[PDB]
Amino acid sequence: HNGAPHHAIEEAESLLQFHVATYMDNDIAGQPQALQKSGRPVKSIRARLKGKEGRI
Amino acid sequence: MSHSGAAIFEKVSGIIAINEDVSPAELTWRSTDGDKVHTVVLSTIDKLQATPASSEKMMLRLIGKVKPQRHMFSFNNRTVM
Amino acid sequence: DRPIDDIVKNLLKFVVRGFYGGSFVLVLDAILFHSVLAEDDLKQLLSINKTELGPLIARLRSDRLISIHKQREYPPNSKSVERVYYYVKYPHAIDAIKWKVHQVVQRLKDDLDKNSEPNGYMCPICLTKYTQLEAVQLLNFDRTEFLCSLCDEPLVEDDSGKKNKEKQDKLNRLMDQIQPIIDSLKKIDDSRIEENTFEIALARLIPPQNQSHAAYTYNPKKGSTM
Amino acid sequence: LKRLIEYLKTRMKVLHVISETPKSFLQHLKQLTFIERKPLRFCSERLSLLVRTLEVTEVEDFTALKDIATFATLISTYEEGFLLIIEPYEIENAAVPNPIMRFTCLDASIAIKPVFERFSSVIITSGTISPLDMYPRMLNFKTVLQKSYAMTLAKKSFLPMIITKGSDQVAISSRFEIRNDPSIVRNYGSMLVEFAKITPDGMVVFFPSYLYMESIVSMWQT
Amino acid sequence: NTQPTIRKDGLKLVGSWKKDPELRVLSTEEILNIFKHISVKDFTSLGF
Amino acid sequence: MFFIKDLSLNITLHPSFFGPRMKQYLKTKLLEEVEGSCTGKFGYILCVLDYDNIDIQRGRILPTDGSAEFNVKYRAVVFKPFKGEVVDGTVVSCSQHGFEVQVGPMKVFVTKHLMPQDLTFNAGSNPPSYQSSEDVITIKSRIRVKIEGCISQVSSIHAIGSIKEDYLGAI
Amino acid sequence: TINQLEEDSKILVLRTKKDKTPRYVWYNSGGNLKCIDEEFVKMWENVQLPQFAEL
Amino acid sequence: NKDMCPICKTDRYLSPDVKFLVNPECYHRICESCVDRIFSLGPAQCPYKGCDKILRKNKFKTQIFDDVEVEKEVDIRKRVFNVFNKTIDDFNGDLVEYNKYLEEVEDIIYKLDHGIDVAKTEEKLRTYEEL
Ligand SMILES: [Zn+2]
Ligand SMILES: [Zn+2]
Ligand SMILES: [Zn+2]
Repeated sequence: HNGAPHHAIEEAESLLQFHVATYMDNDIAGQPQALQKSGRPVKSIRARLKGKEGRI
Repeated sequence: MSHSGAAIFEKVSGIIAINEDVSPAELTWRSTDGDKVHTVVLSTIDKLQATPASSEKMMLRLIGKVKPQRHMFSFNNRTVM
Repeated sequence: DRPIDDIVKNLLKFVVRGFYGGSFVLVLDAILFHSVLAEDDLKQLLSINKTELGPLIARLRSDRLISIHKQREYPPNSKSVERVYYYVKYPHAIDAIKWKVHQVVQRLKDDLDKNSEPNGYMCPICLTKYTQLEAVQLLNFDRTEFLCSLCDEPLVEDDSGKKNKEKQDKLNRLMDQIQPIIDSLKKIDDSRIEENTFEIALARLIPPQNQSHAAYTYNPKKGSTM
Repeated sequence: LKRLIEYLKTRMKVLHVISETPKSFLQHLKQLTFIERKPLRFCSERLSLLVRTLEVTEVEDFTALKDIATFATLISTYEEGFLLIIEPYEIENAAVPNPIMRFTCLDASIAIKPVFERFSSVIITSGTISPLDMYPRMLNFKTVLQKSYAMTLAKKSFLPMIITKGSDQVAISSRFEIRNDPSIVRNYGSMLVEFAKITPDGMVVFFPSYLYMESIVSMWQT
Repeated sequence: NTQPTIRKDGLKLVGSWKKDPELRVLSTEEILNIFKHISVKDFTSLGF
Repeated sequence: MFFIKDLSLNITLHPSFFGPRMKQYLKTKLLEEVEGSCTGKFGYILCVLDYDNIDIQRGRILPTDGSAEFNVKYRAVVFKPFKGEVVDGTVVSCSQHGFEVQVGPMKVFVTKHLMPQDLTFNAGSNPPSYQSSEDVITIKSRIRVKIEGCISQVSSIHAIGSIKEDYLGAI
Repeated sequence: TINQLEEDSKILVLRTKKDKTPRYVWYNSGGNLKCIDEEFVKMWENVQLPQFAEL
Repeated sequence: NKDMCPICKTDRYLSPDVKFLVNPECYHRICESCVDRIFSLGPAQCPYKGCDKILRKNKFKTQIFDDVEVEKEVDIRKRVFNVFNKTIDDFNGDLVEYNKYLEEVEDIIYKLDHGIDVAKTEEKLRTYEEL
């Protein structure tokens, strides 16, 4: 709305895509993970679903 | 339309206009910023040199008659040129 | 030159003077005067800031008023910065203006439609809407007041519906002011509009300054099938 | 008269050619507005009487009004042998639609019947009326004698000739859709130049249409 | 039009056109518009 | 309005009524929760036809309760309102919001926004009612209402009526 | 002078956001700058237009 | 005006789907949209300035002749000739009596047109149609 260069728009949409992806799946190959304040990785949806102690 | 066009002369932008109704006809180049105005009298023109469509840089050369004078003109559009 | 070109220039000038601020008028008149312009040309002619032209170019691109061309050329110093050329696509601009004015008047007609119904009932403690259809089942046995399901509060009457004449007057005041647009599109639709591009706009350019960093000559490339 | 004119204006707005009888026009007129045949058959006389009794000095803005009275008297009095053609286009090449309404004579005998009944003997004579028996059928009258004389000559005074192909044996024609063909233009041009080179005093040249004439003269001049 | 070669870079998709190469980032709204332009039988054949 | 329809009901018969005459118990339980019951699917089910033979299927024992789920198929007269249908009625109650008119099993509300402006409410008179310059609307008075719209829940149907259309009102 | 010419719809002025100071002046070749009310300007900026092919 | 509906102000270029609808009573130019707007709730007064006669939504129709006064003439003709259905056979071939009857009915149609003596002519029409 307030105007930005295309570098800023691309960076903002990449940040939004990264936030959505790490909300859906933190464990992405070749991609940094989302980290908490305590230093542990963010327990995402896929981590809460896959593995032994998932929902299933 | 055909008689007037934006041009670059001596790496200086301007407008070429044809003062045809006056006798003799003149080619008046007018500076966009108002720095210098130059009129070419067409009674002492010897040769014209043009560039084809295959050339990337398109450029016009005017050679006068008596050391001959050389005027060296850049147009930014093919149809206008 | 072409009277239709003067007409569509009047279209663009009037719509930017009406529905846009003064700086938008400045940049649009700059593009209308000098047919092809780059970012340094705007910064030289208008003394405008990049952060100031940011929202302007963004709004004029979102409204499809200014077309952007991403051509880079080869200067003698070879510092080929990715200059963007701002020009106008006349059929795209008039189609965008026509679509915007048609959507504005259709949305106003829909607002008039949604104002045509009776008032309804509001609950101000919970700030909840209630239409006449859904307030039927919330009455008491005392048959006195509309009681809410949550707040159990005496409902109040909405002020909507009585503003039907106000919205009609808004339509009247929009329609006579947009009358030059309709009268001009009557002449436009009865005429033929040529599809211009960057190459077409290069035929009618006006020099913005003496020394332009961006070269206006088109450089063709092999392998581009955009 | 005003509601008759407005009915005609309503009948003008159409997108397809309507061909209809006067009886159907009168029936549709009566169904759409209460106008009978009998006042229409006296409309022109009433308009003439009204214009006379008013003593209006200038009648130019009434002039086209006379046409309506003429229409009001034509299509009302006759019911057989005439037609009404309503065309959304007067000319096909116009961008804007210009509708026209043509009340049309189809029976050529209805105008000439009072001549043959009022007069006892007529002598129809034309220089080039052929065939002779077409006219007693096309015009409802009988002839006591028909004959076309053969002119007697010591030498052949006139030389009728028919040209079917040009100089290069290419077939020539004057059909309207082939007026743009270069080859028949070549043949007509070479023919006319050669005859004009040989003709002593003066030519008369007859073309089938004026638009065809305009096209062929423009192509000859180019 | 010639179909460019599309490859993944992290969380985005980029495309390189055939040189007769121009590589550019494919925007997500372009892919959304392309998917909206896909007819019913096209993704029915694809199994969607 | 009134229709004759074919309906099916899933009745959860308790094991306590598993006697030799359980068909009579099932029929009584069917007519307990059908007569006068309101359903948004089929309108107000009022009465049940064809009492001599009612198609009762084989009842399903529930996997955790032991009760028998019977699928009883019956034929019944229903009153399902539709918007755009004009019905007569009698006013049962009135208020400054409007009046409730009873048509069949349904209390259709005509609101104060849906009568012509001549009708005005008064509470000083007994009963508090509506009066105009030509007619009055009181309790237990004949009137004709047009159903502008109806809302159907799982177990309740409420309709909104109007008298603004001409040739309506008291007969 | 620039202030009274601005309200006459004769020239266009570039003014700072901090204070109404005239800096650059262009010719107002178009119509009046206040032909459309502000609520209708908000109505125009709220609405959005579709892409190229849908029109 | 000729092109635009003066009530909703909509033009033909903007809204090509508007249609010519007119009140038979007071004869004001309006579109179908405004008819669906104001008279759908109920009867109301005419939205033009200076006109407040009551009019109904179902009475609305389209003007064939496209001129207001000619529509007035033809609708009074329809309103009168429904009961004024005498022909030459009803007068048993008397041409002069039928001509005077035509003159009288044209005179009363003209009087209902201009409204100069509308009261007694309307009363005469009611007493004639009662028979
Ligand atoms: Zn509340
Ligand atoms: Zn309207
Ligand atoms: Zn009126």
